[PDB]
Amino acid sequence: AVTIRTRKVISNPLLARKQFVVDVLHPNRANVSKDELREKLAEVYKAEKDAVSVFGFRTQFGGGKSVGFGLVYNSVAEAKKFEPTYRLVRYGLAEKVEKASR
Amino acid sequence: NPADKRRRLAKQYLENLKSEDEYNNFDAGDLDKDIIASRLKEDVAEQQGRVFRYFGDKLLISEAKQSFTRVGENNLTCISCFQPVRLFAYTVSKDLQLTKYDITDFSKRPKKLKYAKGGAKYIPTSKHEYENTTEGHYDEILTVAASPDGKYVVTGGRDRKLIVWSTESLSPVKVIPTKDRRGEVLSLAFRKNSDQLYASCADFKIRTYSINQFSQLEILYGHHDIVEDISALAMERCVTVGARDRTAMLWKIPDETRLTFRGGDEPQKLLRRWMKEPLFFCEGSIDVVSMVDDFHFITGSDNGNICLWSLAKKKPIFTERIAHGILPEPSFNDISGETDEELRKRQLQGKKLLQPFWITSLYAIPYSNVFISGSWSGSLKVWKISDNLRSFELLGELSGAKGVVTKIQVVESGKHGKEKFRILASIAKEHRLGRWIANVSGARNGIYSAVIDQ
Amino acid sequence: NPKAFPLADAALTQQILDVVQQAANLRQLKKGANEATKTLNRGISEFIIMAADCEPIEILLHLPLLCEDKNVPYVFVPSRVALGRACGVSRPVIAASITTNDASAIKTQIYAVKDKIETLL
Amino acid sequence: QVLIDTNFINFSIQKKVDIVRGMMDCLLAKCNPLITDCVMAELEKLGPKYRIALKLARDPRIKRLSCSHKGTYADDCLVHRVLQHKCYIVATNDAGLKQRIRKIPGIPLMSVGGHAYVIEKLPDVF
Amino acid sequence: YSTPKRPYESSRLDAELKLAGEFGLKNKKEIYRISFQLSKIRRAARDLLTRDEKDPKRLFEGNALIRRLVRVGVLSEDKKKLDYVLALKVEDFLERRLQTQVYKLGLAKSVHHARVLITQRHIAVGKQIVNIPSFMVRLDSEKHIDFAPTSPFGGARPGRVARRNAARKAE
Amino acid sequence: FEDRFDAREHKDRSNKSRMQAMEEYIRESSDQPDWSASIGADIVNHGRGGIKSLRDTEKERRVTSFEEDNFTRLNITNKAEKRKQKQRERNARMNVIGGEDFGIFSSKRKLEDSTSRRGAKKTRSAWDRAQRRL
Amino acid sequence: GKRAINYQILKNKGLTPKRNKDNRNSRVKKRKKYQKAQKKLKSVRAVYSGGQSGVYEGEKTGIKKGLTRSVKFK
RNA sequence: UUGCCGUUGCUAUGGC
Ligand SMILES: [Zn+2]
Repeated sequence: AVTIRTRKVISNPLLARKQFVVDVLHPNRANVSKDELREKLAEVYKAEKDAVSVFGFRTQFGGGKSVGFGLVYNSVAEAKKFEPTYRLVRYGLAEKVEKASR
Repeated sequence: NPADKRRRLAKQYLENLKSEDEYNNFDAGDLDKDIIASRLKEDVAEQQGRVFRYFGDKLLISEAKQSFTRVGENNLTCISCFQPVRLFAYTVSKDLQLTKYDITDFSKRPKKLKYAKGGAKYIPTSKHEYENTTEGHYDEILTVAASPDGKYVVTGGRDRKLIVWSTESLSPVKVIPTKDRRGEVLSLAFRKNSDQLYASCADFKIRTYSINQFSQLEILYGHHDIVEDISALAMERCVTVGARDRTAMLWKIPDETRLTFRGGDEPQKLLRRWMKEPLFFCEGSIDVVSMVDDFHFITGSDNGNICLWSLAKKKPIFTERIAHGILPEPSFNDISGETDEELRKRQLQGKKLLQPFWITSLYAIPYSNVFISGSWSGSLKVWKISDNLRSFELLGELSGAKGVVTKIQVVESGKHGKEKFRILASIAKEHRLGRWIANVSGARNGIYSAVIDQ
Repeated sequence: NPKAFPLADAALTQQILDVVQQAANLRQLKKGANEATKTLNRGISEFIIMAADCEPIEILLHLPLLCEDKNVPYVFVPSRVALGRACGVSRPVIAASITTNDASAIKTQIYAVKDKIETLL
Repeated sequence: QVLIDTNFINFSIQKKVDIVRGMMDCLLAKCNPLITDCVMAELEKLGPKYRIALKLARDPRIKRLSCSHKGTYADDCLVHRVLQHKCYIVATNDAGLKQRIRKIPGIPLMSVGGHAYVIEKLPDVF
Repeated sequence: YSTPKRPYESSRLDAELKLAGEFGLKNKKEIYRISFQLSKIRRAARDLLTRDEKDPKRLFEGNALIRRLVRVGVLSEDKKKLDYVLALKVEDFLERRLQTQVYKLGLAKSVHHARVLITQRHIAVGKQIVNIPSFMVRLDSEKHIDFAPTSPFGGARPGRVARRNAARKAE
Repeated sequence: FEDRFDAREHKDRSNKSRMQAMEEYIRESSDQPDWSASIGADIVNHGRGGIKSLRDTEKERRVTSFEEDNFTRLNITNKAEKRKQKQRERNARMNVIGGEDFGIFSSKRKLEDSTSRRGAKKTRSAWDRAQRRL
Repeated sequence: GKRAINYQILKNKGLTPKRNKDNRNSRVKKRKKYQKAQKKLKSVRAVYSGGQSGVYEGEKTGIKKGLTRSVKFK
């Protein structure tokens, strides 16, 4: 059973966003399991599962803890506006390939 | 003078480091971080709460309604209580039984509701340290802890298990073993208004759990003897005390760092301090804690000390040397075996082998001005801490509790200026860890409740 | 001079009880009066701690004669209850013994306590 | 603790090494230097040319033993009292005494070489 | 590290024989490394003795040196003098390593059993599994050397040999 | 003549004089505790590195504070890492023994010259030293 | 149809003497030359083995009334 | 008001 801890929750009205640091705790598990972590984050906060996102995962030595960077949006459309395209390729729906020449 | 030169050179050093009040006094980085402080959320859990309940001299002391409800369980060990924002209490014994009480009928003795008794039936069929997932206690339940929300009680003892029982039925919902051979739990404390438990296990270890997720958060290491007591408040700090290493540590649990506080009273300098014009001495083992607020706490020792410690001083702020008396010396008909009283008196060596009572229970009411100490002197003591927070002082005594006090905690009633509390104290005739206790002087295994007023 | 003569004061008592607790964790402590006299006549003992307040006193005063015979330091702690609590068992003990070991991780501490109680004695 | 003899003292003064400070920065340990009464007898018998060496051997930091034999043969006295006990460093520069001492086992040997003292049969010098 | 002056004298060979046999060392490089940095330590303490009392260097670097030597654990709490740093030596330093300490605490039956426990990761001081044998445990990490909870000598699930034998005996 | 804006003289240096012996004495006589870690959490590569030194855990705490503070991972920037990580870990395994660095005892740097013996409060008058005492 | 190479052409250990299993590990060699050394030490000195084990049976090896193994002075 | 047992109160105590 994974365990979740949010810390230092601030609000960004300019980016319509709420951001925090994510202490993810998995004793006798491998690692963070980021999609399941987005599920757990989207249910501890409000619904917006295609508007919650995590990117900066570092597991400490020997496992157990990992610190990530969590940012949760309202309004999935403006989340699609404000998130970068590589994270949208990683998690959500966007896929535009670069033209392979030279 | 070498220490004078050390102090002088350290002062010059700090002056030089400063080298490398006006009308304008504003610093850009400080005010930017204060803008981020105005931007952030969650001013809820992390209150550095000071002492906001100044009521020590206010309430009455000497005429409490003291009911010592004796129960038929050998050597009660712990007491857990609960208040929402009807009140239940919990006791547990060395006879492997948990017992639920109702306590909310305030003017009278508590009411038994439900047993939950483990026994020899719950010994595991493996003797293997990770299939310890049975549903009951087979050895020596040492501590209970009620949830701050009241869905669960969680208990554990020398069978190295944490069994979490439901409140409404006293049923084991989940079993979490501590996965090693010496992993006996000795103290449990929820952080206040939460679902997070801090257990202190004799592996020099502190385990943390989230109870409603059935998960373990963090194991944190660092004491040097068994972590005999634990204490927590609404902050994610914690305060533990290991027994014989004579240090109390407090843990930033997310950072996994600590502040250590050693003791350090010596009878040489103490008897010289009295010699400038006396039966007091060094320290055995720091035993019990309770975090009074988020800047101070208090420790109960093995030589009867009660000490008051701040968050900003390694050495303690205040001591109180003898807090429950010195024990009655062993009789001349039970020391020597000679015939004459002169030689049987010579076998007492005067005052050299008088040992003090050791405080085996201490409870600070959270953020309040008053704490309660208990041992087998027969009389609980009530002390209030002065409003400048650099001393405490004995208010009164509660003399209706014959036996060892294995647990003290209080139950609140009344509003902001008019209040009444019932002090529960588990009374046994045997210390909560080993036996060690002779001269059982009229003790009974009961619950000493007192109703204090105003 | 009482019968339980070379008693320790409070600082030496706590030094003794701390190394007793560590030897009990390291399986280097034989606790109890007849186990102590067994290990004393066997010769595997570095110093013996007797508690000077048990209900008779000659019950352990038999041991100073044995220690004197075999030249072993002996010291009197003034609490059998604290001695048992340091020994780590759930009862008071009246005598305990630190057995000799050279694959022992507390040999310096045991030797320092031996020197202190021998200059006392 | 280091037993000195006369040519070690003479070579110390000829190379301008202090006795206890040269011993300390040779061994990186605290040294107790010992002048036996036969080494002292030999320094006194060396005459009034060696007054500087004699009153540098007269030093309160250099402790001194009391040999109990007839005659003042320091090489015999040093060899006997070192092969009796094996708790001694021998500081010497005699070739014959150096060969005797390094033939008897377990005895470290110190000697003035260059501008500081050297030590050979002590296996823990760094 | 650095090689000694006369590396092949018979006292040095019997010295290294006793050290490597009594502490389970693999070669001469363990002794030479720990003795090289001990040489630096007490070559510094020699200069701290050759300067005088009430020298600032002596006062501050002396109590700094003896306090961090006490916290490494090679020096006891009561000898807070600076000549004990000169009396210090090499096996006082390699009694502090984790192989020696595992054997002395009795989790292993010899120093070689301790070395293979450490390199097979059954030993964890504090939180982290330590896996190299020459670790130099400190006076606060002295009492949390225990079996790792990820290991069958702790309380964990038994290894591949035990479970394969159990399966084949179940067949 | 005229003024010229000098950030090197109103910049916080505080490091020319930061000596570890003085800082250790201040930590000894500090009378407030020191934020030490739970004891296993500060060793680094299962013991393949050291424990970690006090300056290294201070620098690690600073990096994680800046890290969480503006949401950015630091990187593997080649020139700075080939200098600092390799030279730092090699002098760590040289001089850091058991979580304690002994490099300073092997280093010529005068204590009283730079970090003690005050320069502003030099008191070069009998009257000024008399008023500085009284 | 793949004529694979074999061990003597692969590792090329041409014509070596017979060597030692204890030499294949640097640690086990010093474990077994220290056991040899401390078995030789019982021959030269007399080693304190740990005192009297059980009942004193006797000297078990002989008593010489002519030999005196004590260091005379000068 | 309890594992027994006694005084019990018409509720409090004290021996294992
Ligand atoms: Zn002579």
